[PDB]
Amino acid sequence: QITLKESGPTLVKPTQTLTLTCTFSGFSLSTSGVGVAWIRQPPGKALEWLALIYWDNDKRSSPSLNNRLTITKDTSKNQVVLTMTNMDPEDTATYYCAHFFSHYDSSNYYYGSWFDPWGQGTLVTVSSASTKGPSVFPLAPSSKSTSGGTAALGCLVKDYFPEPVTVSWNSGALTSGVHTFPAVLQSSGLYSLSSVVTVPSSSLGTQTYICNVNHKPSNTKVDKRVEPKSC
Amino acid sequence: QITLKESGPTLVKPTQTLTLTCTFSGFSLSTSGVGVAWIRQPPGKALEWLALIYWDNDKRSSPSLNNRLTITKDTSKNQVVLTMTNMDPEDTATYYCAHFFSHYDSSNYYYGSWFDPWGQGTLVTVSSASTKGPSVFPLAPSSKSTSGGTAALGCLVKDYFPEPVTVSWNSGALTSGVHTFPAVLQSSGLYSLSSVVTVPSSSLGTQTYICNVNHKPSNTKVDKRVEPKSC
Amino acid sequence: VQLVESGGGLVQPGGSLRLSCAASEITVSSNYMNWVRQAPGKGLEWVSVVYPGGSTFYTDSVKGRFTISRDNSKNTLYLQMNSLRAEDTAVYYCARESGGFPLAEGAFDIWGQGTMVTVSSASTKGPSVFPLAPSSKSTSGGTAALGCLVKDYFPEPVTVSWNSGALTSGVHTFPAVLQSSGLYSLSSVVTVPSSSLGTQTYICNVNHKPSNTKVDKRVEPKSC
Amino acid sequence: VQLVESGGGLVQPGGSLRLSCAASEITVSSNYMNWVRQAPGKGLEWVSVVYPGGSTFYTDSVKGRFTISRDNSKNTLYLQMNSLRAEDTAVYYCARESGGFPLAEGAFDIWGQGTMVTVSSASTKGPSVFPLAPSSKSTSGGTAALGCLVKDYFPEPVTVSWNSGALTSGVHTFPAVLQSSGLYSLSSVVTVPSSSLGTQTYICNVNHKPSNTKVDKRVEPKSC
Amino acid sequence: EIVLTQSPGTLSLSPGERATLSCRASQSFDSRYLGWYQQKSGQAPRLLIYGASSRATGIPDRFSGSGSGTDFTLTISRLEPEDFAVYYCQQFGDSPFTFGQGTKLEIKRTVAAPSVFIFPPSDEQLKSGTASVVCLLNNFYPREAKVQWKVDNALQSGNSQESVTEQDSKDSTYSLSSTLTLSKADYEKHKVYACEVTHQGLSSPVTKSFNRGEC
Amino acid sequence: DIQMTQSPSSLSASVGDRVSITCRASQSISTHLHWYQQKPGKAPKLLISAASTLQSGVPSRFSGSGSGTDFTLTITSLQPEDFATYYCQQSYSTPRGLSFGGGTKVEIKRTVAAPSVFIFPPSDEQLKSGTASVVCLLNNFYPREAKVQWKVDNALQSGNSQESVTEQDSKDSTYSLSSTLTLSKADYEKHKVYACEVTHQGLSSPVTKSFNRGEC
Amino acid sequence: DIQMTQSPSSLSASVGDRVSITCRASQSISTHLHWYQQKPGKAPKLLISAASTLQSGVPSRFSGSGSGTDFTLTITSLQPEDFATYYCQQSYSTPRGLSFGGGTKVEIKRTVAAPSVFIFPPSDEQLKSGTASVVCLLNNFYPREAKVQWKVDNALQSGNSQESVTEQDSKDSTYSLSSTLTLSKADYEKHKVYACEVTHQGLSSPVTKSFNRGEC
Amino acid sequence: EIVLTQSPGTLSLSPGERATLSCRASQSFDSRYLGWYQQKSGQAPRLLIYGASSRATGIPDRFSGSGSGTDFTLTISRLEPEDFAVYYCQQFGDSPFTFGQGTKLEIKRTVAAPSVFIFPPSDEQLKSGTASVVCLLNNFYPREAKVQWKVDNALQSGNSQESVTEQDSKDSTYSLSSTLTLSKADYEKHKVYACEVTHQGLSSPVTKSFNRGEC
Repeated sequence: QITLKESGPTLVKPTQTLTLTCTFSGFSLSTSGVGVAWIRQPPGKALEWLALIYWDNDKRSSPSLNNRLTITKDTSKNQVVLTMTNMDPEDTATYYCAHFFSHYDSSNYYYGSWFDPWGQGTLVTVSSASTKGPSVFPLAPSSKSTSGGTAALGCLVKDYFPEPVTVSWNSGALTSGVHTFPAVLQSSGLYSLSSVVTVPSSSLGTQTYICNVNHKPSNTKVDKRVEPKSC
Repeated sequence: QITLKESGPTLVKPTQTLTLTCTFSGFSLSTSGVGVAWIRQPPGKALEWLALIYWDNDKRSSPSLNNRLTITKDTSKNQVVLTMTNMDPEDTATYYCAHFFSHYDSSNYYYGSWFDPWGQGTLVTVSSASTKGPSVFPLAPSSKSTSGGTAALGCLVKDYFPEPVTVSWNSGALTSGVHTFPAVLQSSGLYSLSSVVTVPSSSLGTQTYICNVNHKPSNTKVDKRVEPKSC
Repeated sequence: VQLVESGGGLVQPGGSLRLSCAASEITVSSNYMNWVRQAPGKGLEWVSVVYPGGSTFYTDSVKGRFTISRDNSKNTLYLQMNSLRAEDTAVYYCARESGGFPLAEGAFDIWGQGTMVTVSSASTKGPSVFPLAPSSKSTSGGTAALGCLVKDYFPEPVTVSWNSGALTSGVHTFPAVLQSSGLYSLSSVVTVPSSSLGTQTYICNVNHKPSNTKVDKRVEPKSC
Repeated sequence: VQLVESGGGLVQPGGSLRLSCAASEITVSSNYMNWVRQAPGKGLEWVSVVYPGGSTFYTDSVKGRFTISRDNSKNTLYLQMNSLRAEDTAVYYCARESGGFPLAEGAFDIWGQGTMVTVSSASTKGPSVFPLAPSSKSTSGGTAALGCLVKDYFPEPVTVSWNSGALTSGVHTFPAVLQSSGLYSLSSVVTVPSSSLGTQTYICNVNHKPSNTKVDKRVEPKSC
Repeated sequence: EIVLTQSPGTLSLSPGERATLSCRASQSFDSRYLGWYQQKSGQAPRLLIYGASSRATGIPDRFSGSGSGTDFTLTISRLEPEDFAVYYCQQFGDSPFTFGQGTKLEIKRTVAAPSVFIFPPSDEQLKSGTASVVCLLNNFYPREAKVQWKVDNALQSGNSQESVTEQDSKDSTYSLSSTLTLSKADYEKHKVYACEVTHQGLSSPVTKSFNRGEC
Repeated sequence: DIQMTQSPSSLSASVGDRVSITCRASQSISTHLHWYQQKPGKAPKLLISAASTLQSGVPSRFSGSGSGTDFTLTITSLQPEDFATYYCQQSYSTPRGLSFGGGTKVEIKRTVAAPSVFIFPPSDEQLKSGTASVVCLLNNFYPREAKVQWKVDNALQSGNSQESVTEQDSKDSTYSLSSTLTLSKADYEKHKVYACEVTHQGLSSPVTKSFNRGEC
Repeated sequence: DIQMTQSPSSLSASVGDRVSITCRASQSISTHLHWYQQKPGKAPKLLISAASTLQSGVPSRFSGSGSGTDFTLTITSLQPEDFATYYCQQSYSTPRGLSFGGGTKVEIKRTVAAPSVFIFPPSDEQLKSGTASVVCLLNNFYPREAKVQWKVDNALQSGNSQESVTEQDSKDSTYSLSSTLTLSKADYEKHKVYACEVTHQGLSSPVTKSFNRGEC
Repeated sequence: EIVLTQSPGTLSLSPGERATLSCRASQSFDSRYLGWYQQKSGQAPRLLIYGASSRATGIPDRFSGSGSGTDFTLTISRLEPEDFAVYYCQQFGDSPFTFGQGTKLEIKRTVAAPSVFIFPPSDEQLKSGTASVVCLLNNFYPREAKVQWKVDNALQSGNSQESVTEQDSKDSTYSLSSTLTLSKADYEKHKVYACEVTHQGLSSPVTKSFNRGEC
């Protein structure tokens, strides 16, 4: 069993350079055929291989990104450092460091190779806007009497940066049907999501509705009251 | 310095044979490249090479005269003998024996060859008429008074054989202007010359005129008186 | 780059021949030079290679009786074939291996035009000329054909003309076939309308250059 | 003394040939026998000598590839030329050295008639015949010329006639010139009065024997 | 560059039945260069098969692979409730090494209609200078749905945002929220705000609206 | 001893369409394969190097792909001058093993057409020396595939026929064919009627063309 | 390597006069030189042996003299059948060095005469295959020396002309000459006017004969 | 046979000036085969130059030679009064070795007329049966002169003899004596005996006579 963990700056400013350090345990960059690879996954897109460094300090990079990607290794500290320069806003992704190995069997037959354990992954973003606390707007159940006891009520957390914001409904006493939709990049490189809960209209004015919304990079801890608004 | 002297019969009868002996001193017929040549000069004509004998008894003769010319050598006595047969009256000439040598210089380059010292020469004649004392006829100054003191008077020695006759005017006391013309072969193979002296008409009857004419082969010693003959 | 060939011809089996390849703009001694042969109607076959350092290699069929050499003085490549057999009748190409701007290693980028080598005891001789008249029919759709059969000759090529070149449309000469007796034959046919069968007298001319046969034979339908 | 030659012809470069010299009234083995060649248009060149005792000598150009021999049985002299090159095209003479009544030592006193040797890849073929008409003028002093140009043939000689020999006065054939393409050409012209240009039809006949070309072409002025 | 195309783009199969995935390569490489990886909801991808037929260590025998030339397939014989994820084919043939676009395995169920609800902005959001109204479509299957916004019954385009959530862990339905953002010059210049929804579970599209003034 | 095959043996294509030809090795040869193009009466020209690299001066419509045991040559817009024979050659085995492929022929595709079918007897002049040639001529038939059989009084004549076929013309892009039987004098003189049966794709049914020795 | 030269290269002489031809060696060769006479179309005949000895059967009008580096062949009464080519050959160097001289040609001398100068175009028949020959003909000119140049619209055409000259006739003892240019079709078709300029001793001024491609 | 022709036949040059002699050979031989010899009045010839350019031993530097092919020249730069003699060119090329005809170098002077004197025979010579009368021409230059004898003014030919002497040692003039020999049948059959003399120094020929009877 082997592990890999990535670390570095998760808030990288545009047209600047980032450095990511992957610390791995369970193996060392001295065994033949062992390498460390760096792969990235854009949000909502497929994976893309970035770089691969071998045990003998042989490095390979994607030809479309080899002009601005450097990869270095420290066997003593069991670390791999990926430096990437000249950032663009579309370079926001989640970066994994993964163990690369091959399987020969007693005759050097090469029964294939793989990317076995991947790191947990670091979500790195490229943008200019700095931190900003979310604005919470309560979203009111509509004016309906019963409708079969079916309703939804929520709160909208908009204009916040960076990811993520954690929303809890009634401090864990209301989790049935809490949809926290994935946040959407606004047109200004900013974040906005809705957190709603499905509740029956037969318990409108008797069951309390709160949303504790939390954002560590902005230290936003807002316990927003949601209540029924009539006409 | 080397010398060569010819000897033999200077009075050779027609259609007979003569033998001429050249005795040479200063060199011997043993050195390589040394030869003895025989050349002849007809009276009043150019030279004509007759024969050439080498140190190794190699002999060369004129092809037009090789049928009747023999050449022999005696190294012990340092003599060369030329025998010539079948004489004709036109063979009268003066015969020279000459030293023949070539000049090579340390590489056998042959910087030419030559006929170096020629003998004194023997005047050999071919004729039938025997010896005959000269007939002396005095030649009289013409009947002139002064003519600017210019006159000539002589004596004619005619019908003599063989060459030569020596004429002396007044025993050496009259040599100014004594012309002794070369003797001419008469039509009968005989000799005749005139000996004259140029004298002034102002000393006609006061200066004695004699011609002592001498001819050893005929032993003719005649002291002929020349005197003025008037009309 | 130019590679000019020379030395082809016809030989008796068990004979010998020498092929020459004069190169320009490249050096024969400084390149991998190959002889590659192709039989008439079949595919390419590698025959021999000579290295820049003078090492030589041959295919198995021509081991021993084929040798390859070079002349540096006038930049030529030579192939001496001895004990020639019938399987050696082919077109031989002088090719430069492992060249080209992208450096096609192991590939032939420059080729010569190739010389023709024939190995048969056919005893070179002349082709007989036979006329072929169509069916005795009036029009039958206005399609008749008349042909000149050229038979029993060696070697190729031969020239076949109709009316000494006055007719060139609709003439089909077929490639000569190697008879089991070692000779060659072909047929040269042409389609004309039947109405032109009479008014247009036709003559087939066969000029076989190596045997110096200049044969012109009349081509008219027959009476059955 | 007769020395009869044999063995000349045309050969491809790198070929071989054998020349024979049959003597009469003298013995080939008992004399100094020489082969002396003369290029067409150039001077004599000594090629080879064989001594009465069998010793042989050669000039520098033909060392190795030329050999000289004798056959005593029928009193012949032989010259075997191998690896023939283009510079060997010449007339070859069998000569007897150091003979003659005054004994001309070192000189050739008896000669053969010589054979012609040609060394070219000209690929023997036939001459094309082209007419040449004078300027379109009325009399211009009563001097016009018409010619037959004979082109692109090998080898020599060729026969050119006017009206199949009916015209022989005023005909000038020029010596053929070796084209840079290895072929031969010449022009045969003849001057006739202009008044006879019309009333006398002229035809130039070219008979090239080795290629068997018998070509008669009309010779008449043109319309400009 | 080698391009790997997966098929189908989306795939839904209730537990118990057979799952088939295909991966076609633009070029031809050895079959030992292609592997299959599985990535779950919000997880790092984990190796599933290497060499196109060699099962990774610890992976149950329910996963198999078969490859030939430029055609590779991943077969799942028994698929369990925990076996629904995204599957990537990737190659080590030529640099750069490329993954597939992926294939989302979906939990099948019977068709259900989405409840459509509307929530207006708060007074604070009438104070911020920008007002957003959110339209929610919940409890539907399959994922495919369409929503169109209408301001005074006038179609809207390019002025709204969408966000669909992942499959639930208990009911396998989907949920979606779409926001419409406007200013005051637009929010108080009209009366009617409507969503018309087109879903596979609905025979006809449903138009549902609200008016700011009446309430 | 690396056997190398090409598929298909010959394909017919139009102008401008994409065409792919495949080369298969008996065993994996990495990318040591090269594609050559040879026009009739000419020497081959190297098109593709290393199974993927375009050569300098070659039009970009030629492309090569594949590796291991399967390789492909693809042409995007088949120009009218791209009709030639294509060879795949491997440089993997050994310095004495540069074997070539069979070769793929590309020719123009057109509509089917029926040939004129003619029978030509052994003329008396050639018959006078005991050497008789009988000819079955097919004129202007497309495609190249055809079947010809020889008939003598319902008997089948086999084992001594010669086939001569012309390559596609530049005018009509059809084919021509001649089938010839050579027999000695009595190998024809005794028999009575001679026919040729022909079968072509453009013909619904095989056609028999018969002539009588006795009549003519 | 004994270079051997003859002076003059060719001389023209009358009948009956004395003629002397000189042979010069690069170095002294004693008297090892021989004089040969060769008529056109025949083999050489030995005239003089050892540079001074007349051969048996040779007429007494031939005489030889000289030695060392200079030798002379003298003919007293040059008969009409004495017109041939005379070679001097040395037998001094080595058994592999029997070099020959250049050769001296003796021909009849007559009065000067002006040639007819004609221009002959490339006829259409020969032009139809792209091979055009243009001819400048000089007829009945004496002496042999002449100059011919080719003109195209005042341009100078050089480097591709061929000269054919006839030897002296037995009737008029004059010469004939033909100068030929061979060009491919467009190497003549584009240009406009073609002329030939001739210069001879018997002519006071050079003569230009010009013809138009366009006119004829 | 090689024939050597000298030029000029006669040559006259007063001391101090340049002397040039030429020798042309019928055939061509090496230049080392030709030599020049000098022969004085009544002396054996002595070698002067050998090899056509190599001066003999003891010969002063005033003598030089230059030869080429069949043309040879002997040059005397300073010619002294003792340097007037006959000069022969000879060859050793081919047997027989041949000399030249010679060239007489003469002492030049101004032109002088010859005194013409006549001497009759003596009475002894009227007794011998043959009578000769001698006609003397003295003190003239150059050597060329002509004398014609006349018996009773009738020209004589073939019946007279001539003898010219050599150049004097002091006056460089010439002298000549011509005898006319007759018998008594001729000497007493006429009256007049005359010499008419034609000399370059005389503008007109001079006729001078004597009669036997008057004296």
